[PDB]
Amino acid sequence: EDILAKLKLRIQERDEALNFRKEEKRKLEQNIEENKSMIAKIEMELPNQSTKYTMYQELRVYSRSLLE
Amino acid sequence: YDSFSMKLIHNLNLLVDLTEEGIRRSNQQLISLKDQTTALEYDLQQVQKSLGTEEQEAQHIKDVYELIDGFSSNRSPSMEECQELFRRLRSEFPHEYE
Repeated sequence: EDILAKLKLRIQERDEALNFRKEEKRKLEQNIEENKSMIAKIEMELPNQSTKYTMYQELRVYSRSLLE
Repeated sequence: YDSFSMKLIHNLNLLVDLTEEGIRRSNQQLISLKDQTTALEYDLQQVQKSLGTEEQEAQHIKDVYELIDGFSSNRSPSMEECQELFRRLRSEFPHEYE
């Protein structure tokens, strides 16, 4: 009864830690999904960046040779 | 010192360097981000492991609190309600019981 009051105190300390770890899990899980999305954008753009670069290498040699 | 203080193709040169630095910086970001992503995933397993054990303990706390609270409720308990309660408390939670 007073034990029950000690138990409510233990519940309160526990509930704050539990809500923190639950939101921390969500924030960590969100950061991982955000990073994977960022990875996917860079990975998807990597051919496009490679495509542009290859054209730029062809453009570099061609435009120099034409002006030469 | 005096003379040097007074003292098309540049854009072609500067643009290929500019684009390649874009590629390399994006590439290094990709490599480092993948490693960091695996580190966060491994850390997430430690969070799940630690919180998972606490969730099990939290259920135990709710059981003793709710059962004694229902027992505290203003109705006369039967004798079997008392015996089953202390059997449950003593057997399931011997450490907390003592």
